[PDB]
Amino acid sequence: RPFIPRMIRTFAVPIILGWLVTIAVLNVTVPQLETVGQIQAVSMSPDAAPSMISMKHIGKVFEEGDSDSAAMIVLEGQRPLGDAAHAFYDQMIGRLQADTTHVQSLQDFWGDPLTATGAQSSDGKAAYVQVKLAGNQGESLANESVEAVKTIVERLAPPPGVKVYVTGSAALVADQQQAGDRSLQVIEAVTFTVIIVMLLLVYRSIITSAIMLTMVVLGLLATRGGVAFLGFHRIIGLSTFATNLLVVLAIAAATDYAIFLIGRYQEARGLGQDRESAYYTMFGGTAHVVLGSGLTIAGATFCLSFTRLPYFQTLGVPLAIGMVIVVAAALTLGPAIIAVTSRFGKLLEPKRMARVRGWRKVGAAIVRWPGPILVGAVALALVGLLTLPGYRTNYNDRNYLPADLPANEGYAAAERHFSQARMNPEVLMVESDHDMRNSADFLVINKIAKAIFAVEGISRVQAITRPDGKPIESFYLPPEVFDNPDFQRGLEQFLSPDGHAVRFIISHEGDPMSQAGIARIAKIKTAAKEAIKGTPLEGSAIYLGGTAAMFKDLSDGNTYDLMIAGISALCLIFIIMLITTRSVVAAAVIVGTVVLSLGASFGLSVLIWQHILGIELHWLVLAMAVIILLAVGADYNLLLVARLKEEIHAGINTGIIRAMGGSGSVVTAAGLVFAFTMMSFAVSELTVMAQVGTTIGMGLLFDTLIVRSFMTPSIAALLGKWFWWPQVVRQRPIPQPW
Amino acid sequence: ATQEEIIAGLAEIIEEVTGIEPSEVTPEKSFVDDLDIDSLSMVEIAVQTEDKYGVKIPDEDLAGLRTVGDVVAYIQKL
Repeated sequence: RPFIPRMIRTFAVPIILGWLVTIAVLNVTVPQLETVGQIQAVSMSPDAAPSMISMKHIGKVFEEGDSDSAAMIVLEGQRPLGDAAHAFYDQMIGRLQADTTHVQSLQDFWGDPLTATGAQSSDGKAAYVQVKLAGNQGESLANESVEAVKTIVERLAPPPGVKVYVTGSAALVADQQQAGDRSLQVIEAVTFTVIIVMLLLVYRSIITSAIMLTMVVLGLLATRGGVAFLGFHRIIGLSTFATNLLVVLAIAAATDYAIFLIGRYQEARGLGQDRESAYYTMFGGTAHVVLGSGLTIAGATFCLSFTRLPYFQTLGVPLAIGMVIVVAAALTLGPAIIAVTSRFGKLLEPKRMARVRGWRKVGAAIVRWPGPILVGAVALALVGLLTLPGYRTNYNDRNYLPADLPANEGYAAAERHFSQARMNPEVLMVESDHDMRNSADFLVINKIAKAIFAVEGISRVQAITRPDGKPIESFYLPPEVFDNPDFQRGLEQFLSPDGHAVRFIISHEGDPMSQAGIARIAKIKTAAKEAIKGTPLEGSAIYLGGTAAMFKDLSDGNTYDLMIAGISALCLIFIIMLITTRSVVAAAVIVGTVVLSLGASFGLSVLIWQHILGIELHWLVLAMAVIILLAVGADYNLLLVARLKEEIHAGINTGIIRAMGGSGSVVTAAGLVFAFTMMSFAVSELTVMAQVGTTIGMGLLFDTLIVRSFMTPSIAALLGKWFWWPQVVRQRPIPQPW
Repeated sequence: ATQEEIIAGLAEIIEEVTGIEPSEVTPEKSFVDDLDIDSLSMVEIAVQTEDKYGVKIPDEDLAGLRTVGDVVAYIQKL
C-alpha cells in the first residue's frame, strides 16, 4: 500500500513533466481529438446485420458504391422554383459528379422529368436530391463527403429568393458531430464554472477550485491526446456520441475523483492530519475505490456486447480505453499535482459545520427503524416503477437537436412543405439469383410492395413500379416498351444491369423512428417472407437496409447488451468487493439496490421528460444511461460499503451511521457536481445528450439522497450476518468496558 | 464508580454525535431543552450504546426519558 504512492509522489515533478510533454507531443503532431474523431469515425449502420448486408449487396450489384451512406440536399424558396433554379441545380449536380473521391454515386431524381414529381413538394416550393457518399454513415469518409457537399453548395451563388440547406440521415449525423464538436468547448467552460461555484461553497476558497480546474483540464487534454493517438493509427474507432460522452464524462469523472481525493484530504485536515499524511490516507482510502469504479466504468462499456452497431462495440472500446487513461491520470497525475500544488499555505480550508450533523441524524433513521424506512424506500422505488406500464421510447434524432443547425433547419424547411417522413427512406431487397427482367416478374414484384403497404404507417412506397409512390395497383408493362433509354434511366436506379437484387424505397408516415415505425420492421420482414413464399422468389434472403430496419436491428441488441453488461459489470463489482472488502452476498446486494433504484430513476426521468416536457427518451438514453447509472451508483454504494467496512470494528449498526456522517458531504457534493455537469448538456445542442445527462443526473440525485442515503444501509442493517458472511459477522463488537 | 463511567460514555457519544464537549455534560439537565437534541439524535445515541456496549433501549421508550438521570437509571437497571 505505501509503495505505489511512494512511486507517484516522490517522482511527482518528473511524472508531471512527462504528462505535460506527452500531452504536448499528442497535441502538436497528433491532431486534436475533434479532428482525430473526424478522421477516425465508425459506422452508424451495422456491419453484421441484414440491413448492412442489404446495402453491401446493393452496392455490389448496382455498381453505385459499396457503402450505405446517403445524404440529401434541399432547395426551398418563397415561390415555386423556376428554370433558373433548375439551371443552378444542374450546374451543382455536374460539379458534384465531377468529384469522385467523396461521392460514390448520384441518385439524381429532380433532374430527370420522369421522376421530378418524387423530389418537388406538393406546393412546388421545395425539392430534394439523394446522393450516395463514400464510407458508411457517420464514418470519416461520410463526414468528409458531407463537408465537401456543403463547401460546393456555398461556393455557388444561390439564385435570388431561394436558399439551400443539406438534409438526410448521413448529413444529420455529420451535423450532429459538428454540433458536438462545437459545443464541446462551451460544455467545458460551463462545467468549469459549475465546479468553481460548488468548490467556493464546499471549500471556502477560489484558488482551491483554480487548481482543480488546472487538474481537470490537464486530465482532459491527456485523455484527449491518448485517444487521438490510438484513433490516429487506425487502432480503434470513434463517433460523435462516443467523443462528446467521453469528453464530458471524463470531465465529470475527473472532477468527481478529485472531489473524493481532496474531500478525504479535507476530512484529514479536519482530523488534524498534515499534508504528507493526508496524501497517503487519501490514497489508501479512495484510490482503490477509484480504481475499482474506473475499471467498472471501463469494463461495462467495453463489454457492451458484440452488437450489430459500432455505436455499442466502438462506443465501449474507446470509452473503456479513455476511462482507463482517465483513471490512470487520476491515480498518477492527481496525487502528484496535489502533492506539488497543495504544498503552499492558505490554499485548502475545510467547511464541516452544517453538513456532518445532517448526515449523521438521517443515519439514525436507518438502524432503529430499519423496517419502516426500508419499506418506504422500496415503496418509492416501486412508485417509480408504477410508470413502467406507460414507458415509451423514441429513436428519432431530429427532435433531439436545435433548429438553428443547417441539417435541422433543412428538415424544418422540408416539413414546411412536405408532410411525410421523406428524408428517411427504407430499402428492401430480394435476391432471386436469376434474371428478373420479364413481364411476369414485374407483375409479381409489386406483391411485396403491396404487402408492405398493408402495414400501418407505410402509406406510400417509392418502389420500382413508380418513383411517385402513390399505391394505385400492381403495374403491368408491355415487353415492347420494356427496353428504352428513358425507362433504363430509372431501371438502372431500380434493378441491377442483369438483375439480381431489387430495391424498394419506402417512406413511412409520421415519425419513422417511433415505436410503431420500428415494430413495422418485423411486419415488413414477415410480409416479404410470405410474399416470396409460393413464388419463384422463394428461398431469397430478406435483407432490409435503410434506417428504420437499422434501428430495429440495433434495438434488438438492447436487451442482449443490457443483460451482458448487468452480468459483467456486476461480476466486476463482485471481484472488487471481494478484493478490497470481504463478502459475496453483499456484492450482490450492492447491485440489487442499484437495479431496484433504476426503476425509480426511470420513473423520475420519464415524469420530468415525457409527462411534463412532452419528450420521450431516446434509445441511447436507455442503454448508455442504465449502464452508466449501474457503474456510478455502484461507485457510490461501493464507497459507502467500503467506509462501512472501515467502520465495522465499532459495530454494524453504528458503522452505518459513522459511514453516513463521514461520507455524506463528499458524496452529495460529487453527486451534485456530476448531476449538474450532466445537466449542462441542456445547452449542448444535443438534446439526446441532454436527456442522457439529465436522466443520469436525476438518478444520481435520487441515489445520493435516497438509495445510498437509506435504501442500501437499511438492507445492510436488516441482514447483518448475510452482508459480511465470508469474513464472519459479529453484529456487536465483543462487549467492551465503559 | 459505575455512574461516572456510564456518564462519561454517554458524554463521549454526545461529543461524537453533535460536537458538544463532555466537560459541561452533567446529569442535572435535559437534552432538548439545553443541548438542542432532536428525537433522532437520541435515537442515534441509543443505537451507538446498543452497538458499542451491551444495552438495549426499546422503541417507544426513549420519548419517556427526558433528563440524563432517567437514561442513566434505565441503563443501570438493565
